[PDB]
Amino acid sequence: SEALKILNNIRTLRAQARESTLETLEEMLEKLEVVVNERREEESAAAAEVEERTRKLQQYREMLIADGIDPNELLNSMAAA
Amino acid sequence: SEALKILNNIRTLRAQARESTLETLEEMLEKLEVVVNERREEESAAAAEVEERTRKLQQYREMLIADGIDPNELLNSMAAA
Repeated sequence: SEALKILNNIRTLRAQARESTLETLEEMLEKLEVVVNERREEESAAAAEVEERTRKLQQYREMLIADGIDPNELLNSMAAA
Repeated sequence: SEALKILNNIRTLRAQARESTLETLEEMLEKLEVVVNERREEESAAAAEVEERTRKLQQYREMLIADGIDPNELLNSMAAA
């Protein structure tokens, strides 16, 4: 990328910044800023969606062994019926 | 059976029955009827304890499904960790 290239670098920015009135920058930040969250969303969203799943395993791992249940055999018991 | 095989037929029972005094008879039913409970328990046992095991394979199918879970993969999941 050619744009992002520069928007990662302060001194380079400050420069290309002098170019435009606050009005722009300020407004156009707001813009960036949302995009960001827009991601911070998907990210934090699929975070729960996942971990949550595997937490179930821990508990099942437990509730199976807690009801004594052996792993292998029993899994099939519910895999064929 | 040589023995019991006959005691299946009232007629015939009624028969080798005339022979003894209810005194005894009375008393030997006592005997038997207990013996049957001797079993009644053992049996009434394993059933419960078996319908018990299988019963959770109800609550689990119902929980897997109820937590939107494909058995297949998820079986192996807890198997490795």
